[PDB]
Amino acid sequence: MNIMLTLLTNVTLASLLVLIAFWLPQLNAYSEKTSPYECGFDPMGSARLPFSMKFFLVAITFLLFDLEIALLLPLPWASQTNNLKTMLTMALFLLILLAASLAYEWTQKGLEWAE
Amino acid sequence: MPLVYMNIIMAFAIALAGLLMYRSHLMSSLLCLEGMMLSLFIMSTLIILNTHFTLANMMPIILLVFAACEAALGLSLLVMVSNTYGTDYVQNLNLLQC
Amino acid sequence: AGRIASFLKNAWAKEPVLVASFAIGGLAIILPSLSPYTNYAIRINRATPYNYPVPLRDDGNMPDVPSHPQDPQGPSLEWLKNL
Amino acid sequence: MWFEILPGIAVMAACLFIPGMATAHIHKFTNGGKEKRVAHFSYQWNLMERDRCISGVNRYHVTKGLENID
Amino acid sequence: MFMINILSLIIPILLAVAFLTLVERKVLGYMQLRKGPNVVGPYGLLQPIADALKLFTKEPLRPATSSISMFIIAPILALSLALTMWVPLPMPYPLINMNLGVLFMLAMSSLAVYSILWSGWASNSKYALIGALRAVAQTISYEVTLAIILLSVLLMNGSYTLSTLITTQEHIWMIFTSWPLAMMWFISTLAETNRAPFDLTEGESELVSGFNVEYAAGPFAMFFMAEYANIIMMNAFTAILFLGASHDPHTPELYTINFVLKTLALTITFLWIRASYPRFRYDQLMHLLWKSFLPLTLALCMWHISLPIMTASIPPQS
Amino acid sequence: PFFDVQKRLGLDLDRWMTIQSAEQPHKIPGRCHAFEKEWIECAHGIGGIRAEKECKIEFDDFVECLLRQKTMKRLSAIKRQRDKLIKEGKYTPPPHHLGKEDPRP
Amino acid sequence: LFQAEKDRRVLQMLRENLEEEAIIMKDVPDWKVGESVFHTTRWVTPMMGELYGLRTNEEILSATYGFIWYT
Amino acid sequence: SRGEYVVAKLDDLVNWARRSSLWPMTFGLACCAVEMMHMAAPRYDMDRFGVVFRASPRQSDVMIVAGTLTNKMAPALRKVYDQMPEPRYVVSMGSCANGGGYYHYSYSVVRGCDRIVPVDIYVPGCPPTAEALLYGILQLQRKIKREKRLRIWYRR
Amino acid sequence: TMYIAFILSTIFVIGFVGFSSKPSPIYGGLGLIVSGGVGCGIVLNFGGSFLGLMVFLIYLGGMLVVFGYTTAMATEMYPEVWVSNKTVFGAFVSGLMMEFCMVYYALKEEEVEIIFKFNGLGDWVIYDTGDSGFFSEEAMGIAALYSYGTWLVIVTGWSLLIGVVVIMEITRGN
Ligand SMILES: COC1=C(OC)C(=O)C(C/C=C(\C)CC/C=C(\C)CC/C=C(\C)CC/C=C(\C)CC/C=C(\C)CC/C=C(\C)CC/C=C(\C)CC/C=C(/C)CC/C=C(\C)CCC=C(C)C)=C(C)C1=O
Ligand SMILES: CCCCCCCCCCCCCCCCCC(=O)OC[C@H](COP(=O)([O-])OCC[N+](C)(C)C)OC(=O)CCCCCCCCCCCCCCCCC
Ligand SMILES: CCCCCCCCCCCCCCCCCC(=O)OC[C@H](COP(=O)([O-])OCC[N+](C)(C)C)OC(=O)CCCCCCCCCCCCCCCCC
Ligand SMILES: CCCCCCCCCCCCCCCCCC(=O)OC[C@H](COP(=O)([O-])OCC[N+](C)(C)C)OC(=O)CCCCCCCCCCCCCCCCC
Ligand SMILES: CCCCCCCCCCCCCCCCC[C@@H](O)O[C@H](CO[C@H](O)CCCCCCCCCCCCCCC)COP(=O)(O)OCC[N+](C)(C)C
Ligand SMILES: CCCCCCCC/C=C/CCCCCCCC(=O)OC[C@H](COP(=O)(O)OCCN)OC(=O)CCCCCCC/C=C/CCCCCCCC
Ligand code: SF4
Repeated sequence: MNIMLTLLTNVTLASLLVLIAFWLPQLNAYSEKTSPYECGFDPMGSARLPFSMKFFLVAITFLLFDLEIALLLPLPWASQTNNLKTMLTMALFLLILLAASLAYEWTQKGLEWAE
Repeated sequence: MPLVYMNIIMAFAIALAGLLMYRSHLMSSLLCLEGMMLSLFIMSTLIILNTHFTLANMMPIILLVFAACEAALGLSLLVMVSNTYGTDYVQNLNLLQC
Repeated sequence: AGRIASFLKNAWAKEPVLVASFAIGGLAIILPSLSPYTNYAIRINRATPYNYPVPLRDDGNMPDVPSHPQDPQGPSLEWLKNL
Repeated sequence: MWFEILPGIAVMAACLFIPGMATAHIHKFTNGGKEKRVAHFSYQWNLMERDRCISGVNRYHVTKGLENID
Repeated sequence: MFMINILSLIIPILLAVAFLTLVERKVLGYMQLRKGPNVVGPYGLLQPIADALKLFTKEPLRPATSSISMFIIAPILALSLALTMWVPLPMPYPLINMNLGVLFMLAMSSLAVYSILWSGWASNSKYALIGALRAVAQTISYEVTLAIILLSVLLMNGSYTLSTLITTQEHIWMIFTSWPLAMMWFISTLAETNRAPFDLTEGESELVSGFNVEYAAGPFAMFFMAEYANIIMMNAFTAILFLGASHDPHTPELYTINFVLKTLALTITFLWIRASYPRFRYDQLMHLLWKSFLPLTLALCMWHISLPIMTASIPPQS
Repeated sequence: PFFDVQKRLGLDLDRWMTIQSAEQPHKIPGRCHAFEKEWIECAHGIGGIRAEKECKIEFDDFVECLLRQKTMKRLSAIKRQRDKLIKEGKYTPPPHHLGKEDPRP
Repeated sequence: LFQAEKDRRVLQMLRENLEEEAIIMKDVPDWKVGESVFHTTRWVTPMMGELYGLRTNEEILSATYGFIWYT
Repeated sequence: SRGEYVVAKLDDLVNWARRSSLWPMTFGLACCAVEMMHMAAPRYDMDRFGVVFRASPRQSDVMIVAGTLTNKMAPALRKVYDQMPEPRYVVSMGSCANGGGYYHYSYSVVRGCDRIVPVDIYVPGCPPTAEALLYGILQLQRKIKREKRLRIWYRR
Repeated sequence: TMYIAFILSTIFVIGFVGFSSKPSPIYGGLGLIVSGGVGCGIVLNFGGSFLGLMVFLIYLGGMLVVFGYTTAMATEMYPEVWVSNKTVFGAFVSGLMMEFCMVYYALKEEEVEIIFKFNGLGDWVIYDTGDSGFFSEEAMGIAALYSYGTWLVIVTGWSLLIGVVVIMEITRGN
């Protein structure tokens, strides 16, 4: 409830700022002013053409490692268990497998951007 | 059954019908595939939290993990297809016939 | 042994970050099995009363079960008190 | 010299004082001059509900004691 | 009364953001042997007010090629999340006391990433697209490292509650306990807030103003306010997490003064770093986190899992 | 098809997680622990066919605890009748239901 | 102590709900007041609908969401 | 009158902010842009007055045309000027921008940027000293101070 | 009652209708992010704060990669939005109409679908009266992944490592 009210307040303040920005000043618009910016000359192509991503593999590895950290996040509560040895073994197992993934990709050149 | 479960199952059905009806892009179908697992996550956690099945609370996390593995696999296949054909269109995957 | 020393000296001159990472990880894996306080941590976790201690129905043959909390019978946390 | 930076830092610090002090004052104002009750668990919430029920004014912070039991 | 509290949290933060702009200009001026603003008001105290009035009385234009809906939403999202990040911070009493106050911070930061991406894409220009994709790579690297570092340090705490952080740091400092994680955390916060040497989303030298190149007047000021609010909020989080102030329940103003002083020290350190260092290359930023921080971060995570167990110092759950 | 390696080797790989009447952390009970226990004990050792024929009462109680369909039907019927009676002014809620009472601590 | 208070409060709300149900469902042709939906005679913990059903929205909301919304 | 007084105070507030927050676009063409760097330098710190260089024309209020404008560059100068949102001002610095300069009688040079854009201030010199450019900036600020947009509108 | 869970579920379905009408991967990701946040809200109301924040964070991270990939792999000259295309707008309107029809029928009467039977009553009604004490059941059950669930950790970690190997192998080429 309080968090919903806080989010509503923040969104309303930002929207009011946008509304004041777009309605208070004097406006003069013409085709030359609203043209896209490319340092004084016209753009040759379109900004919607495909843009090669040289780190496409690091992105996939990021997805996998992000869910690894999702697995790792509940560790502070896992430390209150009576099975401390089993908990410690499995935590270190997950971290060692994450390290193994990083080592494999690093040695197999997955961290190098495409040329 | 509450109406919340009805809405979650309806969202799953919508995301399933989205996947089965391709338009042109393979990425849009992958996004439909990711929505299905999100609805599965929400439905599973609603069922588990209501029933106080304490030991089943870890199941949605494993569900998310294998959703990530599927998304990674699909993105890898998408980059290979795009390298071969110039676009992620599904019309180019027509070399093999039934 | 000489090859090991040469490899370690080369790594410490080229990849000190990796040398430190492996040293810290190796110590983290090994030290808990040698520490005498792991059992103390387990005992401290077992000694936390998260839920209610439901009493037992006295059959008259339970000499090790206290009749009152302040009776001498029952677990003692005097070890944890001076720790 | 360098001490001409201080008035801006002073204004920024004065601005950062307002949120915390205001939250503390409003917490004490709406909880009878005491700290706002922290209820991180169902046990603490149930204690707050019982305090509301026994107060007789539908406010948990109105605390009752021996003069109320007898 | 809660609405009054929300206003008391919002408005002072915006004022602090304006005077942080002034303070940064003057600090950089004195580190560069200049003076900075001292003409507009007494010691340049009215400079932020003049700039804000000018920006909100200037004309905002929508580019002919832009997607107008996400062109407008992006500054709204940025500023709203910048103001939202402050609600769980204990100073010493949070506005909203959350059981998981740290995961809320992580989630809201990850959401606040998308304002840059959507403003860059909706602008429909090449420089904006380049800035957006630089943001993508930066978020990849800093996000993974930040999550692991937070996990370790909060593992020394016992839970994800920032008031519990205060109680933990009652006696000494988490920076004395875990200074290596403190260093990597500071660098990661720089990368997260897009501050020099990691100001790659808006890199003036390579890109002409980066992702907000097409933004003018009010909508640009919203991005500026959001960035500076994020800077202050991250420094406040760092101060709470590593430099724990003493708390007296009957006089909470002492904790507030200590917290504000530590936050200002960290923010001025951010400005100092910006004055001192060159700019990275975003591929080198990605290689820094993954090939240097991530191995040490994983090793320290293992160490800080094992250390409470091997020494019988596991923190209480509540 | 099913190779019961767990039963053969005495292992426990997922049988802990199969049911909610099993051992739970901190002895937290399930919502329908008693119903599930009764149904499992009834259906133990008689096979699927006889278990479905004969433990139907226990299973019906278990499903009722799980989904609460009959209870929601009764609650909805009572709510509809009360609303219909209030519409014509034939029913007056008591003060303890209108919020003019002091409950127990 | 809180266990005893909880038992007394729950039983009192159940009895009050039963009395109100008897008053309301008096003309319904096939309706027995207080009928259980379970075959077994074992005590079954009430859900929030059975307790805070014929009560004000304020009490309903406090019982169902007060803890979760309290921050 | 009350409305006259209110609009006078309002445009005084609006003119004060614009004159006190000037954001030139980083746009230098020739040797005159070195004197602009020296105006930015510690000796005549321009940031002290509230004058800050911005790279994007969308976030710029002043264009300091500092250097020789050629026929191959005039379209780009006009383009960035147009992409500057209003209100916007132009300061033409040095002989080459004011008129032709040393290159007046040339096939490749525009004889003054005022053939391309509306110029508000003309700073003479080859190159004008940093103090001369600073004087021109302050003169621009005083020119902004005399604007009465709301006062014209009220009587309009 | 306040019907907060029902309103959030409706917004969840709306976001699904959006990204399943499939305008273009940018707006598909936008709709998926909205649905993830709204589902986080739904499960926060039902009790699971960790699960809600975790799914929200995971989908925020996942959609960040999808933006970079659709910029590179799945972009065209004029990206399609919901009103830009006749097919996309038709599917979006069909989904919204279906959701509205089912919501109205459920609110007006106890709607039994051709698949499942649904009762129109309180999500607050379906809740449980009992409470825990001085710990979170969800947190303890999730933390039981390391004490219990040793097998799950093993299979999950093996799957993640093999996933790294697989993504490296698929994109090898040659
Ligand atoms: C083209 O070749 C050339 C080059 O090669 C490129 C060159 O190098 C050079 C030489 C030039 C250089 C070398 C320059 C290089 C220098 C640097 C890189 C460093 C210089 C410093 C900077 C660039 C920093 C720039 C920073 C800027 C511009 C920030 C300024 C912007 C702002 C201040 C706006 C944002 C702030 C805002 C919007 C404040 C908003 C605040 C609020 C809204 C708060 C108010 C809230 C409320 C609710 C109001 C209500 C409040 C109330 C009521 C409280 C009051 C109550 C009381 C009781 C008082 C030259 C000449 C050249 O030619
Ligand atoms: C700091 C962050 C928040 C910022 C909020 C706003 C800050 C600024 C507050 C003072 C503004 C003063 C008025 C400036 C208006 C723009 C000037 C302009 O366009 O002039 C040219 C135009 C000239 O009009 P014209 O008719 O002569 O021109 C015709 C067009 N041409 C130019 C082609 C010939 O001025 C006007 O149109 C005057 C309109 C009325 C001005 C007064 C109304 C606004 C009063 C503001 C009071 C404060 C509360 C409301 C505002 C929002 C804040 C809550
Ligand atoms: C009256 C307001 C009307 C409008 C409301 C709009 C809400 C929009 C978002 C819906 C989802 C979030 C709210 C769910 C309902 C409340 C949940 C609740 O009770 O939480 C308590 C919990 C309490 O925290 P806890 O985890 O400590 O709870 C356990 C402790 N007890 C039980 C004692 C409280 O709050 C949280 O955990 C905070 C989580 C917030 C998650 C927000 C996710 C969505 C973010 C969307 C950002 C949009 C930015 C703006 C974009 C604008 C673009 C133009
Ligand atoms: C390899 C080197 C590792 C170094 C690790 C430590 C780095 C420390 C970085 C500090 C940055 C501080 C920035 C903000 C400044 C705020 C100033 C301020 O208000 O100060 C007053 C504040 C007082 O306000 P306070 O209340 O916050 O301080 C006490 C806080 N409690 C007790 C709650 C933890 O600090 C002090 O006056 C004392 C500071 C130290 C407190 C910790 C206990 C004493 C430890 C002594 C041994 C130190 C050994 C190491 C020393 C040498 C290290 C190289
Ligand atoms: C950030 C949030 C802002 C939100 C909006 C609120 C705005 C708050 C109001 C800010 C007011 C700022 C006042 C500025 C004081 C001007 C300082 C003084 O120097 O100005 C003089 C006078 O300036 C103008 O004549 C008046 C400007 C200020 C008066 C504005 C009107 C009154 C402000 C109140 C708002 C208007 C409402 C009135 C009723 C409708 C001219 O000096 P100047 O030549 O430059 O200095 C040159 C430097 N030298 C001296 C070294 C050479
Ligand atoms: C746990 C890993 C074993 C899993 C095997 C799965 C099937 C095989 C698929 C590969 C997965 C693992 C690949 C990791 C090694 C591959 C990378 C490699 O070949 O080199 C490793 C590389 C060596 O460097 P160079 O080869 O010389 O290259 C530098 C040239 N200048 O560094 C390494 O050795 C890192 C190896 C993994 C790091 C973690 C080490 C694990 C040790 C802890 C014991 C693990 C036991 C698990 C139970 C844990 C109980 C607490
Ligand atoms: S006016 Fe003189 S100093 Fe300036 S650009 Fe021309 S030749 Fe160079």
